[PDB]
Amino acid sequence: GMDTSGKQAEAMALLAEAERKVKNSGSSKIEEACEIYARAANMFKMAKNWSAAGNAFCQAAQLHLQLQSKHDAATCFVDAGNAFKKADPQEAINCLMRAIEIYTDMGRFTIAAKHHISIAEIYETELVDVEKAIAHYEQSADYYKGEESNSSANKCLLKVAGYAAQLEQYQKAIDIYEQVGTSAMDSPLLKYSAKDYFFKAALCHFCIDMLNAKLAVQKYEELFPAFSDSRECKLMKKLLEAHEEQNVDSYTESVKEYDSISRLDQWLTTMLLRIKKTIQG
Amino acid sequence: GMDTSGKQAEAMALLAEAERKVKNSQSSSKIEEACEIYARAANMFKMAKNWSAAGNAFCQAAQLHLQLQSKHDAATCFVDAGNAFKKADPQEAINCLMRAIEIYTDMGRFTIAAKHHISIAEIYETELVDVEKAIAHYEQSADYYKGEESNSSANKCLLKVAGYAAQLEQYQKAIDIYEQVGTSAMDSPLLKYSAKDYFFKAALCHFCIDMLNAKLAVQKYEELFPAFSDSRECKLMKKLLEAHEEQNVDSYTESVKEYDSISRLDQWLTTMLLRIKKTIQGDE
Amino acid sequence: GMDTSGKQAEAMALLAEAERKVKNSQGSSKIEEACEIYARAANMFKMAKNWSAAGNAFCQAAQLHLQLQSKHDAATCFVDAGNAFKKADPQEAINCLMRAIEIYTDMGRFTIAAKHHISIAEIYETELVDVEKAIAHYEQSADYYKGEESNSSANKCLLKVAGYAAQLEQYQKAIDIYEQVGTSAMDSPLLKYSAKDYFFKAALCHFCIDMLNAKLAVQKYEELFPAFSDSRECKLMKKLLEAHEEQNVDSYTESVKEYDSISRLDQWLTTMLLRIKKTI
Amino acid sequence: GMDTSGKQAEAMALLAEAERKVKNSQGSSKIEEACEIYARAANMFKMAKNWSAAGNAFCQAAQLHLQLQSKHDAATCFVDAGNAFKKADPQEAINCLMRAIEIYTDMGRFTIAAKHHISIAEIYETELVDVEKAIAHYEQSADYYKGEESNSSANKCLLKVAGYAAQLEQYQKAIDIYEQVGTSAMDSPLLKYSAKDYFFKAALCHFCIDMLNAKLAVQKYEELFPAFSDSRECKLMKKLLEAHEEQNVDSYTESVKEYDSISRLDQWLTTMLLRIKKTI
Amino acid sequence: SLESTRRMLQLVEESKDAGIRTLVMLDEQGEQLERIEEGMDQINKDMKEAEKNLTDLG
Amino acid sequence: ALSEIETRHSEIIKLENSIRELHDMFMDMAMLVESQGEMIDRIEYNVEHAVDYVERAVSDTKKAVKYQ
Amino acid sequence: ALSEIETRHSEIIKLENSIRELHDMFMDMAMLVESQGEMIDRIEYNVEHAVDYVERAVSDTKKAVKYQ
Repeated sequence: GMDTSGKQAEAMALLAEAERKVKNSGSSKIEEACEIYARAANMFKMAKNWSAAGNAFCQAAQLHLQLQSKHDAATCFVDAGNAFKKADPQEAINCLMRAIEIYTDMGRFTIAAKHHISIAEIYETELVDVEKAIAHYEQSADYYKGEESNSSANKCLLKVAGYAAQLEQYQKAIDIYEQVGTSAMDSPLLKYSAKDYFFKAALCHFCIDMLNAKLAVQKYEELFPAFSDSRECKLMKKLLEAHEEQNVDSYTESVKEYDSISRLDQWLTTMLLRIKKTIQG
Repeated sequence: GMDTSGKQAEAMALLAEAERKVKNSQSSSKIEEACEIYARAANMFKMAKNWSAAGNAFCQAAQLHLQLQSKHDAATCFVDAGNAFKKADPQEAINCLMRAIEIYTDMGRFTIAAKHHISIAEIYETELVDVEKAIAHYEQSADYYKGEESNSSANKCLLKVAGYAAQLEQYQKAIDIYEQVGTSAMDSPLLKYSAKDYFFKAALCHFCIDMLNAKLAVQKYEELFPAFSDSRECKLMKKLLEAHEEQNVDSYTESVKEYDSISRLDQWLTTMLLRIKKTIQGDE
Repeated sequence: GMDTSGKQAEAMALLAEAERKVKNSQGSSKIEEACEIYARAANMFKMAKNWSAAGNAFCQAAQLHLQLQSKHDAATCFVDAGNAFKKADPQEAINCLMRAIEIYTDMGRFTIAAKHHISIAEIYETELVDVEKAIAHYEQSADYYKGEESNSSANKCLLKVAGYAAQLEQYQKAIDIYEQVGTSAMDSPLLKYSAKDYFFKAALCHFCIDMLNAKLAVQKYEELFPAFSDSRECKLMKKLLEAHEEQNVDSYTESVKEYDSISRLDQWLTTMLLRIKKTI
Repeated sequence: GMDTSGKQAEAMALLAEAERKVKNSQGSSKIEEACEIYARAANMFKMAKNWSAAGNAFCQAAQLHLQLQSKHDAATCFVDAGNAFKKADPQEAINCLMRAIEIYTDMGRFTIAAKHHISIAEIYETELVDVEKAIAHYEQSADYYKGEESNSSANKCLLKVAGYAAQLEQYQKAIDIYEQVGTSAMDSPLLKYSAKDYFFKAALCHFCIDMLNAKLAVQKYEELFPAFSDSRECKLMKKLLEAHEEQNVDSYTESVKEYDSISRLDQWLTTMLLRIKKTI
Repeated sequence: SLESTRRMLQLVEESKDAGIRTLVMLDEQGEQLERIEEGMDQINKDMKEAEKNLTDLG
Repeated sequence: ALSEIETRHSEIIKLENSIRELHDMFMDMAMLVESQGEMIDRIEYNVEHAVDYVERAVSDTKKAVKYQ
Repeated sequence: ALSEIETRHSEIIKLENSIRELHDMFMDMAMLVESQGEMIDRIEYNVEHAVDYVERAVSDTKKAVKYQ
C-alpha cells in the first residue's frame, strides 16, 4: 500500500532518532534507543528489506548486551540470524553461534541443539562443507541424548551416518547403523522399520569385501530372524552368490528386477555402482 | 433461567445503566468500570442471542479502550465484535478485522495477522463472492507466512490462490505456483508421492494455451521427474494429446469417459477438460 | 507402605483442628487458613481412598472460600468436589457441577461450561438411566460450542442428540440433524468420505415414516450427491424397497443377511431394520 | 582436553567458593548464592560429561534448598540429581526419585507421581533385574492414574503388570486384568477391534490351569460378543483344545507351526504354547 | 498367483497392526492435549487476577 | 481341480474384510486428527495471549517500581 | 489367457505396488507421530512448572505487600 519508499523513510527517521538519543548519553535513553531500533527493524522486515533489519537487530542485541540483560540479546541475535537467512549466510551463522554461546551458559540445551541443527542446515543446503555439517549434527545429537531424548537423538545420527558413508568412512556409518538398529528392534512400534537399517549396514560391509558382507548378513540373521525373510536380504544373498564367479549379467539382472517393483534413491544406486565397479572386477 | 425475555431485559437495563454512568463521568478511574460493565453487557447480549447488540457493545468497549493508552485490549474487543457481527453484519465484521490486523501489524506480531487475513478472504469468498479481494488477501497471508519461515501454510495459501487464478483464466500464475509447490514437495521425503498431482495440474493449464506447450511441459516434467512417467496421469495426458493431434474427438471422449468411470473427478477437472474439449472440437 | 490408618487419622485431626479454628471466629486470615487446612484434609482423605469425606471437605472449603469476594476458587473447589463425588453419589456431583457451570457462565467463558455440560450428560446417561435431561444437556453444549465456531464438537453433540431422538421415535429432529451434518461434511477435504453414512441413517428414518417418502429422499440425496449412487447403502436400500413394495419378506431377509455377513450390524441399525421388517 | 579441563577447573573453583561461603555463613543471601553457584557448577560438570559430580552438586543444592523454607526447588533439584545419577549408580537415582515422589505427593499433585513411579520401575527392571518392585511400582502408578480418571495410562500399566504376573506363574491377577481391559475396550467405538486379542490372552492363562476352564472361558467369551468368534483365533484355540483332549502332540505341533508360518509368534506366546504342550 | 495372495494377506495384516498401534498412541496423545488445555485456563485466570491486584495496589 | 477353485474363492473375501477395517480406522483417524488440530489452534492462541500479557505486566511493574 | 492372464497379472502387480506404498506411508506416519508425542510430553513439565511458580509468587507477593 504505502510502498517500500515510505517504510524506508520512516525506518531511517527512527534510526536517526535512536542514534541522536544515544549520542547525548542514561537507562531511559538506552532503553528508548533499543525500542526504536526494534521498531525500525520490524518496519524494515515489513518493507521486505532483509539487510537493514538484520543490522538493526544486531545493534539492539549489542545495546542489550552492554546493559545487564542477556536473553534479550539472544532473542535479538536469533532474529537477526533469521533475517540474514536470505541476506548473507555468514552473518546468520555468526549470530546463531553467538546465540548458542549465550544460551548454553544457563543450561538450555534444547534451544542450543535446535540452533546447531539450523546451522548445519545452512552449512549443507547452500555451502558445500560436509565436515562442519557432520560435526554440528554430532553436537546436536549429543545434546539431545544428554536429555534422554533418544527419539529425537536418532535422526541426526542417521544423517551423520549417511554423510559419512558418502564420505567413504564406512566403519563409522556401519557402527551408527548397527547401534540404531539394535536400539530400534526393541521398540515394537519402530520394529517394522528396523530391517532397513540392517540392510543398509550390510551394503556398507559389502563395499569393503564380500566375505565381510557374508559374515555380517549371517550375524544379523542370527541376531534378528525376520531379516532373513525379507526381500532386501534375498537381494543381498543373490548378489553375494552371483558376484563370486564374475558374472556381471546376473548382478545387473537382479538389480533391475529389484528396481522394477520399487525404485531406488540416489544413495542406493550410488552404493550399488561403487560395489559393482570395485568388487566385480 | 433460560427465559430469553428476562435476560434481554436485564442486559438492556445494564447497558442503559452503563451508558448513564459513563455520561455522568464525562461531566480515568470510572472509565475502567465503564469498560467492565460494557463487556458484561456484551456477554449478556451474546447469550441473549442478540448478536448485533453484543457486537455494538464490544465496539463501544474497543473505542473506550482506544481513547485510553491501551491497544491489546482494544484489539481483543475488535475481534470479539467482528466475530459477533460475522453472522449479522459482514461489512462491520470485515472493518473490525482489518482494523485489528492493522493494530497487530503495528505492534509487530505477524502470524495472527495472517490468520485474520485468511478469515477475511474466507468471508469474502463465501458471502460477497468477490474473487479478487480474496486472492489479494490470500497473497498477503502467504507472504506473511513465508516471511515467518512457515512453509505449509504458505504452500496451502499459494495452492488456493493459484486455483482461484486458474478459475479466472490466468493460467501463467497458476502454472508457476503449481510448479513451485511441485518442486517443494519434490525435495521432501513425505510429500514426494503427492508431488505428481501438482505437475499434472500444470500440464492441463499448458493445454489451455497451446497443445505444443503441453507436450513440452510434459517432456520437461518427465525428464525432471522419471517417476511421473508410470503414473496414470502421464498416460492420460499423452493419449489426450494424441487424440487432439488426430482431431478424433470420439477417442478423446471415450478416454475421458473411461477415466471418469474408474474414478470421479472434481469440478475443476471436469471444467478444464470441457474447455479443452471445446477447444479441440473447434479444430475439427 | 500406604496404610490408610495414619492417613485417616491425620485427616480427621486436621479437620477437627480447622473446625476449632474457624469456630473461634464469631481479621479474615482465619477463613483463609481454615480453607487451606480443609483443602489439605480433603487431599489426604482422597489419598485414603475415602471419597465421601474428601468431597465433603472440598465442598466445605468451596463454601468458605465463596464466603469471601473470591469466586473462581469456589468454582475450582466445586468441580473438584464433583470429581470426588462421581464415585459414591452422583446427585451431589450433579448439583456442584451445575453450580460451577452457573458461576463459569456468569464469568463469561463458555467452553468449560460446555465441557461440564457434557460431563453432566454422561453422568445422567451412565448412572441415572435418563435420556431427556441428557438430550437437553447435549443440545446446550452443542449450542455453546457452535457459538464459538467449534464445528467438530457441535457436530458430535448433534450426532448424539439425533441418535437419541431416533431411539425415542422422534424422527423429524433426527432426519433434520443428519441432513444438516451430511451437508456440512460434504464440503470438507477430510470428512467428505463419511458424508454417505449420515445420509443413509437419515434415509432409514424416512422408511419408518413412509415408503414413498424414503424413495423420494433417496432420489433427492442421489441427485445432490451423485457419488452416493455407488455405495453399498444405496444398493441395500434399493433392494429393501423392491422387496417391501410387493409384500416380499423372504427377499428382505436374504438381502439383510447378505449385507450383515460382510459387516456386523450395530444395535441401532438392527433394531431399526427389525422395526421396518415388522411393519410388513 | 580443551573444553573438558577448563570446565572441570571452573567447576572445582565454584565448589571451593561455595564451601568457603557456607563455612563463612554457617545471611540468607550467602546460602542462596552458594546454592546458585552449586547449580551452575552442576551444569558446568554436565558440560564435560561427568555425571557423578553433577549429580552430587544437584543433591547438595537440593539439601541447601531443603534447609531453607522452600520445597518446589528442592524437588526440582532432587529430580535433576536422579536423572543425572541414572547413568552411574541406579540406587542413588532411585533414592532421589522416591524423595521427589514423596515431596510432590505431599502437596497433592498426583500426575507427576505416576511418571516418577514409572521411571523408577523401568530402572528397576532394566538394571536390577527385579519384577516384584517393578510390579508394585506399576500398580501404584496405575492406581494414581485411575484416580484422576485417565483410562488409557491405567490400562497400559495394568496390561504390563498382567503380562509380568502371567510370566511369574500368577494367572488369576492376569486373567482379571485381561477381562477388565477387554470389557472396557469393547464398548468404546474406537478400540472395538483389539478386544479379541486380550480375550485370547486370557484364554491362554485359563488353559495353563486346566482344559475345562479354558473351554468354559472360551464359551463365555464367545457368548459375550460374537465378534470374538472370528475363525482367525477361535479356530486355533479349538484345534489346540481338540489336540490336547485326544492326547495328540503331533497335531498340536502341526497346528502351532501352521499358525506360526502365516503369522509369527512372540516370546510370550511361544513360551505359553510350549508350556501347554508340555503339560498336555 | 497363490503366492501373490499370500503376500497381499501378510502386507494387509501388517498395515492393520500399524493402524491399531497408531490409534492407541493417538488416544493417549489426545488425553495429554486435553490435560494441557485444562491447565492453561487456570494459568490465565490466576495471572489476570494477580495483574489486576498489582495494578490496583499501586 | 476343485481344490484350487476353493482356494481362490477363499483368498479374496479376507482381503475385502481387512481393507474395510482399514478404511474405518483411517476415517476415525481423520476425524480425531481434525479435532486435535482445532484444539491445538486454541492452545496456541491462549499461549500467545498469556505471553503478551506477561511482557506487558512485567514491563509495567518494573517501570512503576523504578520510578516509585 | 487373453483377458484372463493379463488381468490377473496387471491387477496383482498394481495392488502389490499400492500396498507397498501404504506400508511406507504408515511407517513415516508412526515416526513423525512419535516425535510429536515426545514434543508434547516435553511441553507438559514446563507447563506444570509455570503454574506452580506463578501461584506461589502471587500468593507470597500479595501477603507481603498487604502486611507491609
